Amino acid sequence: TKRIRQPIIAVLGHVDHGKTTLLDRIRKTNVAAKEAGGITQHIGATEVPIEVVKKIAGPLIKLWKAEIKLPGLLFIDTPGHEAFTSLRARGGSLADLAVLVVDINEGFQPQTIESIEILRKYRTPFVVAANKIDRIKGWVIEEDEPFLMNIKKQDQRAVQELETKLWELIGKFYEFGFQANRFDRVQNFTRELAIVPISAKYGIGIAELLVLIAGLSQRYLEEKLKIEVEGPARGTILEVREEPGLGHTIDVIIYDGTLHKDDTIVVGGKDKAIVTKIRALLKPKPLDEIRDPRFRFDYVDEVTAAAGVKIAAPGLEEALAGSPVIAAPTPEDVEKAKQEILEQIERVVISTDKVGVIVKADTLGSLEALSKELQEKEIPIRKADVGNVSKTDVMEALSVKEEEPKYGVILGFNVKVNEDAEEVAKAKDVKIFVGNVIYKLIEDYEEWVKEEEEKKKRELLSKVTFPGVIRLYPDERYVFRRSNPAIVGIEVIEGRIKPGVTLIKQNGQKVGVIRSIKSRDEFLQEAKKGQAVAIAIEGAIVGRHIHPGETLYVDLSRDDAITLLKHLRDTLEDTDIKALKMIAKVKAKEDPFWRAI
Ligand SMILES: Nc1nc2c(ncn2[C@@H]2O[C@H](COP(=O)(O)OP(=O)(O)O)[C@@H](O)[C@H]2O)c(=O)[nH]1
Repeated sequence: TKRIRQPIIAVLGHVDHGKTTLLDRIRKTNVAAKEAGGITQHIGATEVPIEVVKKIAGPLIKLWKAEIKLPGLLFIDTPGHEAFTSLRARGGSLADLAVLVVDINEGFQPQTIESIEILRKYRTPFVVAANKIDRIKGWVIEEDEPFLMNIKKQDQRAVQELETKLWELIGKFYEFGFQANRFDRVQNFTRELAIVPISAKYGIGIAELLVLIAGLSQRYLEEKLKIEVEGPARGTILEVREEPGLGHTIDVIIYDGTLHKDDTIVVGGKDKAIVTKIRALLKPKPLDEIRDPRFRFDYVDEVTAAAGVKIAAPGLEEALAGSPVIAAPTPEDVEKAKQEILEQIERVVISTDKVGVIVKADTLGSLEALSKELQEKEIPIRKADVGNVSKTDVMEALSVKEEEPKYGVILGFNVKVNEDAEEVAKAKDVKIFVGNVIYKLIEDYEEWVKEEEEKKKRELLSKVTFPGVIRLYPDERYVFRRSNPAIVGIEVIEGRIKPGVTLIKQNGQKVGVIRSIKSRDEFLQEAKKGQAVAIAIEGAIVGRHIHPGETLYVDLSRDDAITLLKHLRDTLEDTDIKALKMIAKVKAKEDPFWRAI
């Protein structure tokens, strides 16, 4: 029986930096060194036996200075952050070690920042791959050549560009508490971060990267890769499938023990534990035995150690991806597994009344990630729950909108908004944010905050009345209409004038409301000091209460005066104050508030 399993390796990195390309290159190095053998096929993963790793490296195996008793490496077929947030029954990432892929030319990017913080919160050891070193200007490319061999073909101009870009890499890594270095320059691999310049498109430096993966995983996970084949199986759901012929099945990576087609398992949902019995296990047939792409699967009796397997069983409809699968041989084992899963749900999901946002995600691991990314930026949270954005979320964000409009929003990560909820989100003006990555969904929300705050200022200026003094012309020649409405040529003495504003005399009597401001054939929305324009005044009649030559003042309220002097002070020019003080001397004869100008 087996002594030690293989480590489960995941691949992280920013989009287009070369995650899937590197995974593709490692499957290619499998066939070139396959050497007359069927390699254990997995559902959702690809195994690389150490016989391939050793012969691919050749004499470079000696760079690790320690024999590798591992049987192989199990690489996850789906890369990225979202795959990494799949967490075990013990809160840890199912990846035993990660590979951070960073484009050497593009450098550090948001998802690089995103993954590094996760790699530290999960305490996961990892290697950094400086990818795309072929786009270095003037680079000598040789297919499937180890990096230490390939660098000897380079000129000083190219090596300089590599050493310079590594320098910026290590600086960013040190800016996150990681001592980074080129791999052949690292002395202590447990106190330092190793960087392997690779070319995932041409296979340059893949030999050195696999040697570091195999070596590090052994010296970091010697003890817990030594699983007993015999123990019950513990796994993590990678995907939930409503298969056409197989019904509801879950794609799972088993990270501990042996799973049997007879086993009773406890499956993690979004709000409950699923106790069911396995009906059938399925794995891919040996690679040569495939003749129809529609029939690639065998019925298996047992899978053990690290294995990707498809589990067909009843009740898996409510199973949640990223949640654990726990085999339970006894009712006590069933009862304990139900506790660990619900304790995991109670620790992530939050339901409160505090004035905050509402967070919805696809899996538990990503829900905890975004909910704490918001806690980094000190954004309160009213609820975080796994599921699609329902109607009753919009109603809860509606109550938050009525309290603080800044937090009456919804943040959904990799989640589709319900049909019955999208109309409610527009009928109540509840902002919904849909995204696939965490950093952008926070930025889009924060960009919305800047928009809304600056709209709040715009609406305030539009609602306040500004001060202004005008004077009617004395000639009967500037009287264009004597009633309904009175249209008279004026000059604005001080401040500014605007339509909808009411006017008063020197004795503080309302004469009418300004219908429109007109200069030449044009219509204006305001007129500032020094402009001679014609204004229409509703309710006023020339000669009745207003007279040519008379000085008129914009009628202001105590609210308008307080707002300008204490909140909009930076918008008042010298003419605006003089207008305001001139109005206050008129309004002081009746209201002694204006004695404070
Ligand atoms: N020149 C060069 N291009 C690369 C390399 N690795 C990946 N690419 C290119 O990068 C593009 C997207 O990379 P991809 O692997 O899909 O990024 P991912 O989303 O992180 O998996 C592809 O068109 C590749 O051709 C490399 O080592 N050199």
